[PDB]
Order: sequence, then structure tokens, then C-alpha cells
Amino acid sequence: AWDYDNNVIRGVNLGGWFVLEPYMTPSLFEPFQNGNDQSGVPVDEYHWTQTLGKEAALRILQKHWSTWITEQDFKQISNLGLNFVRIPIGYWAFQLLDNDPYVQGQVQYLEKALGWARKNNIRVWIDLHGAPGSQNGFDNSGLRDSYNFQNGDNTQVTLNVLNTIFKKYGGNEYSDVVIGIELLNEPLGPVLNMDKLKQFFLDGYNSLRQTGSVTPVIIHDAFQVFGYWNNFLTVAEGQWNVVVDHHHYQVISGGELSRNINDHISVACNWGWDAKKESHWNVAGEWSAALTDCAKWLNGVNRGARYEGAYDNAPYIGSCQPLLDISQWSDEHKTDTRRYIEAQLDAFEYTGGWVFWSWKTENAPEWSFQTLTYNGLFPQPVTDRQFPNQCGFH
Repeated sequence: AWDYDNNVIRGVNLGGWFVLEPYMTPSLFEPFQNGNDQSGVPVDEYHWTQTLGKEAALRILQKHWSTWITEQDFKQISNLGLNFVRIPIGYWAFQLLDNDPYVQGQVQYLEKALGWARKNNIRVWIDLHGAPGSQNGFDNSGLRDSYNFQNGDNTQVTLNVLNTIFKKYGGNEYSDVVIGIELLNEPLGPVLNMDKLKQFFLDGYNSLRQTGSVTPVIIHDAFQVFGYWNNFLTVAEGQWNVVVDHHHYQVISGGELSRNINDHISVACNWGWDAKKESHWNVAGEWSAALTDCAKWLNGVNRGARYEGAYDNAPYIGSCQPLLDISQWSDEHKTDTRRYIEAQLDAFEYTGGWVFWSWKTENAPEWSFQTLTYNGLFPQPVTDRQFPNQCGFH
């Protein structure tokens, strides 16, 4: 239902929908603040649902699920010339561990979204964004500061959840809409056993194909160097319809944040050159317009911004307050943002395409496709260039 050789993905993530992320929907977390004291704010969905209990969690989440993304969003996405969405979902939508605080119900809306996608000629990846015990310790896995995916029976539970996803969404019923199942979002390579992670990817690959599914398998790069995956799941070995998902940001360290705009652009262009050398189909499954980490709680609940020297011993670069509202941005910051967006688009269109993180946020403009588009910073149509040919690809 997609030609990965000839077509280019132009998509957005539907983030914050089925996995809560505080920086994306701060209104769900802010009621737990005690004045300026954030010490009692739950840091992730795990603790949010635990603190509320099953009844309050389900009431609040049903309202969230039913309003955050609707059919009208899918219409707008198509109208903007996008052809694709990536849908993050956590393991808990399908299976709970004993004593898990999570609530269920997300699958109902997942299936509505697949229909809305069909109706609007939009293709989809389903992405297992959170595994039991956490594969990365990020709040976007469900469970912050824990790295237990490879401990105990957590890997086997994850495979069982994937098998459910394979039987439901990897078959004939959705073969016109689903163009990939992503086995696991952002496993944190440096802290994991890479041999065991490869075995997990292979087991998921084989399990899906054994169901009779021809659906592409999407593997996240696990924060490895470009080309690391060139020799894994290869046509030589009879393994086929495999896509590598690279995520690209320049806001996670002080070194990245202190780069001037020209050096930001050079790094973006190089993402394109280097992805082109790889032997698998590859798609930039996450990226954004952010040149700062100023969005409230981007680094986590009760953590500040490296950009203003408020976290992790980072030096002060600039004040975040002026950058929280896009109406307050200087002309220079707007121009830098537009340049950066265009450079990334050119780099990512040089291989399989791109998937912006994310469609919408409550009030974080660097991270909202909608906000950037309405303010003229994201090209519309997406092929428009005010800064043509920054990278010089051929």
C-alpha cells in the first residue's frame, strides 16, 4: 500500500494521545502542583494513573482520548498535503502486568483512527512506544527512570503484546492503511544488551511473517551510528520489507544547544548524506523545529531547561521565557526556525521521508506542526522553500 522505493513519507506523529507526555499536555499534570512546588506532580503515566486510581484515570482519559485527536484532525492532515501518520501506543493498551496502575480503552480509538486514515487516504505505522519495565527510562515509555525491559519476563511479555498487534493489524483487514509495525520505540542502546535486543527484533520479525503478514517491520536504530543496521535483517538472508527509523534532534545536550544556526544546518544536511549510504529503507520517524529545550517539562516533570542553565549543570545560553510564546519570538528566531525546518525537510526527503513530532501540543510551539504551519514557519505547501538548496544534495 506504499512504494518505499519511489514514494516519500510526509507525515506527523499523533503524540500525546495514547501515551501521556507531560510537556505535550501539561494541563493533565498541573493540577497536582502546589503553588510553585512541583515535587508532588506525577512524573509519568504510570504514576499519574496510580495517583488517580482506576476510576478517575479512566474518566479523565476517556475525555482525552475522545477529544485530543478526532476525524477532523485527519481531514486537516490530508488538506495540508500530508500522506502519513505514526501512532504511538503503550503495551498496557493490550496487556497489564499484575499490579499495573494503567487503564485500558485505547484500542477502541486506535481502530477509529485506522478508519479515519482510510477515509482520508492516509497511511499509518503502529508504534509500540512503551514496553513493560521500560526500554529507555524516558517518561514517553510510560515509566521514567527504570530500565527493566530486558529483566525477568518483560521481553517475553513484549513479544506477546506484539503478537496481538500482529494478528489484529498486520493482516488483510488493514493492508490498505497499515504500512508498518514498529516493534519498539527508542530502546536505549547504551544501557541494553545489544545481542539480546537483536534477538528480540528477529523474534518479532519471524513472528509477524509466520502469521502470513507481508507488513513492513520498522526497527528503531537504538541510538546506534549510521550504518550499524546495514548487515541485519537482509535480503541476502531472506528477510524482507524492513525499514529503519532514525530520530533526529539537536536539543538533548549542551553541546548541541550552543551550536550556531549555520552549524545546526550543517548537522541536518549531514543526516541526509549519511542516511543515503545505508542499505535499508529508512525514514526520519521523529524530528522537530526545536532549537531549544525550553518547553516546560520537555526534560521531564520537575526538571528545567539546559538552554537557560537550569538543568544538568548546563551553562546558560539564553532565557526561555521569551521563547515560550511564538507571538513573542524575534524576527531572527523565526528566520532561524524556518531555515532549520527547510534543511531537515530536504535531508529527510533525500531518503524515505519524514514524520514530524508532533501534530499538536497544548502550548509548546516548537513541537506543534499546527502552530508552526499557522504561523508561516513550516512550509505550506510543504515543498515551498524560502531558503532553497541549503544542503546541495545530488
